[PDB]
Amino acid sequence: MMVWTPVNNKMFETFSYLPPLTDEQIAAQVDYIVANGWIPCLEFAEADKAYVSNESAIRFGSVSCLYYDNRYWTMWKLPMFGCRDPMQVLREIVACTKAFPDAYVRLVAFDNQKQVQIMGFLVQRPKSARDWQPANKRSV
Amino acid sequence: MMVWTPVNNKMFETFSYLPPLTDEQIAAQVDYIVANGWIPCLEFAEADKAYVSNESAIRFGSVSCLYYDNRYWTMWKLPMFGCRDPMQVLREIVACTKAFPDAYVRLVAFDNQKQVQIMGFLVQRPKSARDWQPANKRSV
Amino acid sequence: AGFKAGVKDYRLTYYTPDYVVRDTDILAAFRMTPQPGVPPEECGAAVAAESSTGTWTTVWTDGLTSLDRYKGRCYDIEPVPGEDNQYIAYVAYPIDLFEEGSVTNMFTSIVGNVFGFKALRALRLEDLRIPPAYVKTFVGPPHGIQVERDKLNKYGRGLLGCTIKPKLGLSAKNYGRAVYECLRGGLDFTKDDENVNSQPFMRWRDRFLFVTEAIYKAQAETGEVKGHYLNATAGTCEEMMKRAVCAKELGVPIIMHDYLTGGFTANTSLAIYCRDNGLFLHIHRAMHAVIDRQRNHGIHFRVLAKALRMSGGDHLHSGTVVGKLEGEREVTLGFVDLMRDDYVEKDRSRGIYFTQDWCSMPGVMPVASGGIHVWHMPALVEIFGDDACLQFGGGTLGHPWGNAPGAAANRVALEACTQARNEGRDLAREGGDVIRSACKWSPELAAACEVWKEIKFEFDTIDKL
Amino acid sequence: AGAGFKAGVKDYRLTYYTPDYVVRDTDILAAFRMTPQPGVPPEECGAAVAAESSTGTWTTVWTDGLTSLDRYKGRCYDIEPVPGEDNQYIAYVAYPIDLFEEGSVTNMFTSIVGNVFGFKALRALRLEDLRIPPAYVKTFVGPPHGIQVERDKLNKYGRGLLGCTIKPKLGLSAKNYGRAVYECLRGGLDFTKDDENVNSQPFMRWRDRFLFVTEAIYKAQAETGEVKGHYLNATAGTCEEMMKRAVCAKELGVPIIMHDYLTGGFTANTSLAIYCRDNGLFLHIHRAMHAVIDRQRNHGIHFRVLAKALRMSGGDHLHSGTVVGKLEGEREVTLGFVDLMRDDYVEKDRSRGIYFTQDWCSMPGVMPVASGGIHVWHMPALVEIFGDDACLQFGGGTLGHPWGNAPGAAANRVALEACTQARNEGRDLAREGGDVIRSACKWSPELAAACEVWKEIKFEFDTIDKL
Amino acid sequence: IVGNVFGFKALRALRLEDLRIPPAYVKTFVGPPHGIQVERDKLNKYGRGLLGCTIKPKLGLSAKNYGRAVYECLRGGLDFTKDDENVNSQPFMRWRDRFLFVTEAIYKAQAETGEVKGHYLNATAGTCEEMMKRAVCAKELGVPIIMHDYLTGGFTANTSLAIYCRDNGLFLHIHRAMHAVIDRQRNHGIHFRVLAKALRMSGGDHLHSGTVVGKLEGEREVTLGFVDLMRDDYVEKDRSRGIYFTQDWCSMPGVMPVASGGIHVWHMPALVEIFGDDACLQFGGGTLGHPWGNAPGAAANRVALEACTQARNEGRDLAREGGDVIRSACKWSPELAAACEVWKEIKFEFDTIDKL
Amino acid sequence: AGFKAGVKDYRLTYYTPDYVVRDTDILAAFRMTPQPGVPPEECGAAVAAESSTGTWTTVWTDGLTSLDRYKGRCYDIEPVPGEDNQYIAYVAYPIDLFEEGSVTNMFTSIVGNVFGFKALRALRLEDLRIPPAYVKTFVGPPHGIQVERDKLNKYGRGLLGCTIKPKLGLSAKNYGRAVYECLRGGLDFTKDDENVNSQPFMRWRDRFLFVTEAIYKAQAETGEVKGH
Ligand SMILES: O=C(O)[C@@](O)(COP(=O)(O)O)[C@H](O)[C@H](O)COP(=O)(O)O
Ligand SMILES: O=C(O)[C@@](O)(COP(=O)(O)O)[C@H](O)[C@H](O)COP(=O)(O)O
Ligand SMILES: O=C(O)[C@@](O)(COP(=O)(O)O)[C@H](O)[C@H](O)COP(=O)(O)O
Ligand SMILES: [Mg+2]
Ligand SMILES: [Mg+2]
Ligand SMILES: [Mg+2]
Ligand SMILES: [Mg+2]
Repeated sequence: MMVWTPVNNKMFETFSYLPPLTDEQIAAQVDYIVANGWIPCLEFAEADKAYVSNESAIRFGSVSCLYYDNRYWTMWKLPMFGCRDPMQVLREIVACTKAFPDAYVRLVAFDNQKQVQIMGFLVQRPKSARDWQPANKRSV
Repeated sequence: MMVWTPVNNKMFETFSYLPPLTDEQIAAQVDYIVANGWIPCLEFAEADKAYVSNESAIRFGSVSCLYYDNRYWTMWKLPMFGCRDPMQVLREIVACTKAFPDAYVRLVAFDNQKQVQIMGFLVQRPKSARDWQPANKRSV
Repeated sequence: AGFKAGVKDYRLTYYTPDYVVRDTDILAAFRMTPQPGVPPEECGAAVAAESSTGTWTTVWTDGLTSLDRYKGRCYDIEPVPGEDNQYIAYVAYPIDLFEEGSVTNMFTSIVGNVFGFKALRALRLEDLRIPPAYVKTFVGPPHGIQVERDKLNKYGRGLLGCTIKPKLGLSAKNYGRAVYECLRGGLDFTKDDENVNSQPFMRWRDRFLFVTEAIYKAQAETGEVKGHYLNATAGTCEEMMKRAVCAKELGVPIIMHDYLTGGFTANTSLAIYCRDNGLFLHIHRAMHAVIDRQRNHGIHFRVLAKALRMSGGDHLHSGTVVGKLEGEREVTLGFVDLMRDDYVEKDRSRGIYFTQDWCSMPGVMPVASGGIHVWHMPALVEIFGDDACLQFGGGTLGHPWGNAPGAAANRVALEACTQARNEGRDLAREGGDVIRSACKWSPELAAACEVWKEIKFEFDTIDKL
Repeated sequence: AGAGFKAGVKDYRLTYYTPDYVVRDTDILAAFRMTPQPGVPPEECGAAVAAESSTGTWTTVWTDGLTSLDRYKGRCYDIEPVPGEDNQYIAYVAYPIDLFEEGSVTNMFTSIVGNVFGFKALRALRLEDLRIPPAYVKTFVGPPHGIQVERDKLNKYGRGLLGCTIKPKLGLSAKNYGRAVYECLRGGLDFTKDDENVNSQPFMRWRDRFLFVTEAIYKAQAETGEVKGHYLNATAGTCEEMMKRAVCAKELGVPIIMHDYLTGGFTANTSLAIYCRDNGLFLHIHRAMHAVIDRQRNHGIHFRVLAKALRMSGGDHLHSGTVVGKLEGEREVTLGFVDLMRDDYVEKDRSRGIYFTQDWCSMPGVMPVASGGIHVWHMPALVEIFGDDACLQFGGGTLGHPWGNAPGAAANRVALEACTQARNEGRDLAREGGDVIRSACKWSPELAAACEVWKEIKFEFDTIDKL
Repeated sequence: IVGNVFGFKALRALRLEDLRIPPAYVKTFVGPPHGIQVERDKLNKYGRGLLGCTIKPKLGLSAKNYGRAVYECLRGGLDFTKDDENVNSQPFMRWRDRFLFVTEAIYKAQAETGEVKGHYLNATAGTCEEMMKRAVCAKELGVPIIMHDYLTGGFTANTSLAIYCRDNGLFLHIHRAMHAVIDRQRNHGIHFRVLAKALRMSGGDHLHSGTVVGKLEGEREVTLGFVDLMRDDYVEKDRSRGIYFTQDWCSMPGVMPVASGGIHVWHMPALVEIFGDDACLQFGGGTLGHPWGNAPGAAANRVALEACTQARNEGRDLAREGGDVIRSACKWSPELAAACEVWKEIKFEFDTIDKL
Repeated sequence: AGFKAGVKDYRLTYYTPDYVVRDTDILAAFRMTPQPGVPPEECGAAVAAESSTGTWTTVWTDGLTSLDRYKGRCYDIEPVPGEDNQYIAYVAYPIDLFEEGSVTNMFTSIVGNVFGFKALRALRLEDLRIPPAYVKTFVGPPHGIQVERDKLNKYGRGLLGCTIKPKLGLSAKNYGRAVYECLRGGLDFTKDDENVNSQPFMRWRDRFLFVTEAIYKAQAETGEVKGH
C-alpha cells in the first residue's frame, strides 16, 4: 500500500497527473489545437495569483457559491485568431516565458462555436516552486 | 505587441500614468492650485496604510458597497486656508517629507464651493517601495 | 352540423393522414401494439384523441369551441420492420394545448391516460419533437456545460466523479472522511448516493457540514476546485428547499436531485432556485428503468432526457454502455447528442425520430456512472469525448490502497487516455496499450488494473432499437 | 487475523442472499417479479437486486468495515418460482427501517426502484407489492382527511358519490367551463372536475377558470340544496405555481382541488397534501401516467404499490379503474388494491394480488374513484364492485347525454339511487341490474334517453395486467 | 405636460424645449442616489475625468469572456467598464453568471492596480421584480455600481431603483437608450435637456451626455447647456445654449455627464476642453479595438487623459495644442502611439439635425 | 482570419441582401433617411450593426464568439415611392439577442442608440415581426377581450366609457359624485384622467373609496356590472 501525500502536492488541472510533458509532447498538443482549428492563447500569473482562493468573499453576503479568486489569469498579448502554424504558438510560449521567467504560464485554446476554452495545460512553473511533487514522489 | 505587466505595477490615481513629475512640473501644478484659489493640503500614510483594502468588512453584514479601508490618509497640519503663495506649499512639501521620509505623501487641494477635493497627486513614495514600475517598464 | 349523441370511431375525427404539421406543433412518436380487431388507424386515433381533446362518446360542448384548432392528430402510421402487430403512430399536438414551462403538463397530456386503454396491448413513447416556440417557455438548466466548465475553471478533459459507498449505513463524519480522501486523490466531484437523503444513521445537515469541511480541505490541498453533490431530494418541497438553502449558505458548488422520484414539479422549482443562487444541479435518473427498459412499452430514456433538459439540470446520468447498467452504444450516442447539442437531425439509426432544435437552451452534461473501472477508460473517453462526467464509486472506494490512491488511478487513466487521443492515437484499438504504458510510472493505476483486469459487463441488450 | 478488507469483485449472494433470515416487524418488504439473464442464478439475481437497492455496489469497498453491514443491508430472504414460467421468480427482499427517510415516499421509491430495473444481469423486473410496517406508516402525515371525514364534511351518506370530467378535455374557455360545470352539478352530480391535463393554458387560464367554476358550484348548491364541489386542478410546472392555485381555492372557500401525483411528483404531492390538511381542503388524486409503469406483467411496478405510495404521500381520492370501462383493470386485481386503499388491515391474499398482509395502523382510507368510459348500464356492476365508498365519474356519460348536462347528471344520479335502493332491498345487482335500470326508466325520461343512446356500448378486451 | 397634446389634429408638430422646475417641486424628489461630490468621495478619485468603456461585441459574449474582457480593460487604467445597454439576461449569457465573473474581474484589477474599480452591471429588466433581484445581487457582491436604461425601463422603475441605490449605497449609472427617438428632430418631440432634467429628478449618479465629436449627434452649444443643467445648482436663462428658463436646483445633487460613443485617443483634448474634470469619458471600441488588446487600449486612453489634464493644468490651450500634447505623450507611451496610428484619420463630421 | 484593428464599413459585415430570414428572427422595418454621401446600404448596415453586435471600429473579441450567429442583418432595402432620400431598411435579429418576456430589452436593442447616429438625418421604426417563439416568452395581457366580456357578462355591443372632467382640480367626493351620475345613466365604465394620480386637491386613496361607493351604487341601481 502506497500513501498519497497531502504535502506539498499541488496540481494544475489537465495533464498534471501525468509525468511532466516533454517538448515533443507539448508540440503534439499544439498540433492538436491547429488540426482542430481552435484559437491558441497564453495566460500567466505570478505565484501569489496562481491558485484558487477566497479573499474577496469577505465583501459578500451569502453569495460565495462558485466564486473564487485567481481563476482569471493575465492574457499574453491576444488569442491567436487565424493561427494555422504550430511553430508560431511555440515561439509565443518562448516569448512569454522569457518576459515572465518567474510566472506560472499555461497554454489554452478556445472554440468560438461552443464559445468555451476547449483545452489547457501548464507550460511553465517558477523554479522557486516547491509546493509540488515529481511523479514518483506523489505517493510514499 | 507589448504586454502590460500585472507585476508589481501599482498606480496612484491622477498623473501616475505619466513619467514621474519633475520639480518644475510639480511647481506648475501648485501654480494651478493658487491661480484657481483652491485650498492646498498635504496627506500622508505609512506603506501598510497606502492602498485601498477590505479588512474592516469582516465586521459587516451585506453593506460593503463602496466601503474600503485606507482611502483616508493622515492630514499634515491643516489645509492651508488663505494661502496665495506657491512657495509656501512647496516649503510644506519639504517639511512633511522631512518629518516622514518613509511615508507616502500626496498633495491635494479643496474647493469649498463644491465642497470636494479638486486635485491631487503623489509627491513621495518610500524608497523601499518595489511594487511599481518606471514608465518604460510598464509593458514588456 | 348538429350535436349527435352517441359513440363513433375516433378515426373519424382524430386520424388525419393528410395533415401538414406546423412548426409550433409538439410531435410524438408512439410505438403502438393494438388489440386484435382494432385497426391501427383507429388505435392511433384513440391515442391522439384521449391525449388531447376527446373522450369515448360524442359531447355537445365541442360545438362551443373549434375542435379543428385544438385536437391532437394522428397524421402518420409506420409499420415496424420485423413486427406483425407493431406500428409507429405519429401524433401532432397544437402548442395551445400546453402550459408554458410545465414538463408536468406536457407529460400529463401525452402519457396521462392512453397507456392503459383496453383497446391496446402495449404502448411506448419513443420520441417528442419539442418546437422552439415551446422550448422558449422554459427556464431550462440552471447553467449548462459551458458555464459549468467556466465556473469550475476546468477544461480539456472529462470530469471525474464518484459515489460514496456503502450506499447507506455510513455516519456523517465517515461520509466526509471518505469524501476528503476521494477528492484529494484527483477526483473533481464525489456525491451522495441517490438514496442518501436524511436517515437515522446520518441526518442530512450533519452530512452537509462534514462534507463541506472535506471539500475545502481537498481543494486547499490540491489547488483544484472541488465539489460534492449534496442530495436535496426530500419528502416535501419544503425539506428539499431547506437543503438547497444550507448548501447555498455553506458556499459549496453543487447539489443533486432525483428528478423522477422527487418529480418534475419539485425539480423545476429546484432548478429555478439553482439558477437564482448560482448552484450547480446534478440530476440522478433514479427509477428511469422502471419506465424505459422494455422495447414494447413505456417511455424511451431519450424523452426522459429531453424532459429533464426542459425542467432543468446541469448534469444528467447517461449510462456507461460498458458498465453494470444497460445502454446500447447507438441508442446512447443519440440521446447524448439530444442532451448536449443545439440542433440534432433526425437519425433513426440512433433512435432519433425527429429533428430537434433546442434554440440555444443550454446543454446538459452527461454523467457516465455504474460498474466502471480503469480498464473502461479508453472506451468511455472514445464514446463521450471531453464533455462528460465519468464516475467511479466502487472503482474508487474498492481500490486496494483506499480512496486517494483510487482517485489517483482514475485521474491518471483519464489523463493518459486524453493525452493519447490528442496525440492521434486510436483509443478503440490502442486503449489497452495506453493504460499499460501509464501503469509503468503510476503504481496507483497498476494496482487498480490488477484488481479489475478480468471484470466485464456483457449481456444481451433489452432496449434495442 | 479476522475479516480484513479484500479488494475485488465477488458474488452479491455471499452477502445479500440470506434464505434463513427471519424478517422483523419493522422491516419494509418487497416482492419482485424477476427475470434473470441466461446464466445468472436466481439467488445471485435476487441478491444483486437486494444489494443495489440498499448498501452494495459492484465491487468490495473498504468502508463497509467502518459500519455494520449486518445492521443495514437489504436481504433477499426468499425466492418463489412462478407457476407457468421457466425464467420468472418472485424474489423477496427485506429492508431495515433505518434505511428510509421518515415521511418520504420519494426516498422509499429511490432505494427500492432506483437503479435495479436497469441492471444488465436481468431482463425484466416488476415490483408487485410492498409491506409497509406500522412503524414506518406512522412517520407519514398521510391523507388530508380520508373517507369518513370526507363524508362528514360533505354531509353525504348511504350511496356512492358521483363525479364527472368536463369535456372536451382541452379547448374550452373559462366561462364555458363554469357553464358546463353548473349544468352538470345542478342535475344531481356531487362533483365535477378539471381534466387531468387542464392546468393553465392559452385557451383558458387557471384563475379565470377557478372564478367561473366557483360561481357554478355555489349556484348549483343553492339550486339543489346539496353540497357541491369541483376538483380544481393545482397541478403545475413548479411547486410555487401549484401552491398559488391551492391558495386561490382556499380563499374562494370551495371544497376540493386535484393533483396529478405521478406527473407532478411525490415531493410536490406530499407538500400539497400537507397544505390541504392544514387548510381543510379535499385533495382528489389523478393517477395520470400510472399505466406507463403498471400495465405490463413482466416489468414495472404494479398499481397496488402506486396506490399504497399515494395513501402514504396523501390523497383523499385516488382513481381505481372501473373494471368495465374503457381503461384496463381486472376484477380480482382491482378488488385487492381497493381494499388496500380503503381498509385498516388487509390479509395476504395472492388470489387478489396481495403478497403481504398490510396493517395501516389507523392511517385514513382513500376514496376509490371509478372513472373512464362508463355509462348508466354499468351502474349495477359498479355499485356491486365498489359498494358505497367510491366516487363514480361520468364525463362523456354526462356531457354526451342527448339532452345536455343536467339531464345527463339526473340520469346518472337516478341510476345510482335505483341500484342502491335495489341492493338495500335484497336484490342481486349482478343478476337483476338490467331489470333495476329498466324499471327506473319507466318514471325517469332522463334515464330512458341515456339508456337508449348507450345500450350497445361495452368494453371487453383481453386483459394485459393479469395476476 | 406631454400626455395628449402632441397628437392633436389642430397642430402639425409640437416639441417641448424646456421646463422650469421650481424649487418647491424639486424638493419633493429624492433625486440622485449620490451625485458627483459623493461619487468622487467614495471612489477616492480626484483631479481628472473618469474613464469608462463598453464591452464589445454588444451581444454574443459568454459570461466568462465578459469578465475576461473586463479584467483586461480595468487593469490597464480604466476606472470603469460596463454592460452594453442591451446586455440584460439572454441565452448566450445569463445575468447572474455575468455578475459573478465581472465581480472576480473588478476585484482582480483593483488588487493589481491599487485603484478602486467598478463595472456598471445592468439591472434593466422586463419587470420591477427582476430589476430589483439584479440590484440585490450587486449589493450582496459588494460591488460599487449598477446601470439602468431609464427610458426603456421607464421612470416608475427608475425612481424605485434610484431609491434602492440611495438606501443601499450603490452608484446608479443611467443609459439614455431610446432618447433620440424622442429628441432628434427640431420640429417635434422633447429636447434632451428636458429628458436630462427628468432623469436628475427621478435619480441617477451618471447620465450620458453625448460627445459632440463622436459617432452620435450633439451640437457643442446645445450640449454645454444641458451639461450645466445636469451638474450645476443654478443655471441662468441663456437661449444661445438652449436654456429657455433659469433653473434653480435648490441643492439637488449634480449628475455626472458621460461622454461615450465613437471616440478615441485623438478626441481626448477636445473632450477634456468641452467637459472639464467632472465627466466620465467612455471608450468601448476605442479600447477593445486597440491592436494590442484591452489592457494596452486602456493604458493608451488613461495616458491620453492624464497628458491632456497635465497640459491644461500647466496653462496649455487644449483647443490649439491638443495634437501636440498627444504627440508628445506618444514618445514615451508605445500604447498611446499604437492607438494614435490606428485611428489617426477617423473623424465624425456631419450636418447637425438638432440645431438651436 | 486574424484580428485587424481599425475602422471598416459596416456593410462588409451587416449588409446581407441574400440572407434568408428564419421563422424565429425578429424583423424590423426602418424608414431611413441617410446623410448625403452615405450609401443606403452602409446606412442600413450601421443601423443593423449598432442595434445588435457592432461598434464603430473592429474589436478583437468578435473572434471568441460567432458573429454570424448573433449579428443583426440588413437583408433588404426598398426605395420609398415619392422620396429621393428615404428607404425602408429591413433588419433581422436572431432570437438569441433578446431577453425572454422583456419588451424593455427588445426596445433597447432595436431603438436604443441608432436614432441618434450622425450618419443619418431621420429614422422611424414602422413595424416589427414578433415571431411566435418570442411571443411565447411573454405572459401577455392579464385577460383579453373574450375573458373581459365573460367576466363583465356584456355581449352584442361596444362598451361605453367616459373620462371624468375637469382633468384636474376635482375633490375625491366630487369625483365619486360625477362617477355615480355617469355610470347610472348607462355607461359601463368611467375613468381617472391619465394625469389623475395622487395630488393636493385629491389624494388617491380617498378617490378609490368614493369611486367604489359610486360603482356599487350605480350597479345596484341599474342591474348592470359597472367599473371605473
Ligand atoms: O448507486 C449506483 O450504482 C451508482 O452510485 C454508481 O455506483 P458505482 O460507481 O459503485 O457503480 C449510480 O447511482 C448509478 O450508476 C446510477 O445508475 P445510472 O447512472 O445508470 O442511472
Ligand atoms: O380523461 C379521461 O378519459 C377521464 O376524464 C374520463 O373521461 P370520461 O368520463 O369521459 O370517460 C378520466 O381522467 C379517466 O377516467 C382517467 O383514467 P383512470 O381513472 O383509469 O386513471
Ligand atoms: O452601445 C454603444 O454604441 C456605446 O456602448 C458606445 O460604444 P463605443 O465606445 O464602442 O462607441 C454607448 O452605449 C453609446 O455611447 C450610447 O450613445 P449615447 O452616449 O449618445 O447615449
Ligand atoms: Mg447511486
Ligand atoms: Mg381526464
Ligand atoms: Mg452601448
Ligand atoms: Mg384623459
